[PDB]
Amino acid sequence: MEMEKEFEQIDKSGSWAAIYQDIRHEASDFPSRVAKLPKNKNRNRYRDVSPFDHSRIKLHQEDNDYINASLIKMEEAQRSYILTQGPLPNTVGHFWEMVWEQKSRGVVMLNRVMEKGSLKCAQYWPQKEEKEMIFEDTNLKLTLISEDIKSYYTVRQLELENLTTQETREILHFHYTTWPDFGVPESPASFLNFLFKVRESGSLSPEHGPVVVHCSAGIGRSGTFCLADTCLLLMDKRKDPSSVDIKKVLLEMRKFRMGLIQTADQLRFSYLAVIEGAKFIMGD
Repeated sequence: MEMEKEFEQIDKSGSWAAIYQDIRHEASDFPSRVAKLPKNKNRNRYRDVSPFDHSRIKLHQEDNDYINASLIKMEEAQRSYILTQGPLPNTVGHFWEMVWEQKSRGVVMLNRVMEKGSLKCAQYWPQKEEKEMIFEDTNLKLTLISEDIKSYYTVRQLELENLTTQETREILHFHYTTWPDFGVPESPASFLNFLFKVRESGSLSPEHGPVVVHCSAGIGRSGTFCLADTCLLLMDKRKDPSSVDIKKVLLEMRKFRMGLIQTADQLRFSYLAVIEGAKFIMGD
């Protein structure tokens, strides 16, 4: 069924909450035993958001290999993503260790450091060229190279140095700065423009490690970003683009991380973004 008609049907009948609860009921349940170990309690932002054991990213250290992060591997679309929580004061060094070890080119951030008057993640990158950051627990140095501030997003060039080997790499930071404190955006236009800027940089392409994408918990806004990207790519690749089923793609993604898409409003917004984005993919 052409999702544009499915959309109008759900909208006229006002059944978004019913559709969304069906997804919640059918979603995979896999163990998350490592996340729940007592030694990892201060590595998790939220008690009810954890990576599954089978898909979690492991840090390359013998001490404690745990980070709240998951590998989402989309086989037909030939895309992979790492979805993670916003870093905590005690996990900023782990976060950049993961970026280094997984050979990522881009980091996608979908929240502000403060929202609703409370801290949603640590200030984990430097704000001034001449004030670099050193993460002593993981032996990394991070420098701000340049910053381009636009009306709806900011893009930063960063240098990450492995102090053990003195290798350096360029990381791109894509920061969507205008998601509202409550609800979802009224139009998907600026979010789609942002997605296309990430694509254009190479950060989603197979010559690099998976992009790292986060919000506060790494499931809601972050889920919307990867769901929209994968659905638009499948519409490009297939003979019959109307065969792409957004609910089926979301359930596939939920085999790899729990809770992706947090509200019925985020589900509607995901449909809207794919419908409006397709009017470029197809040929317009």
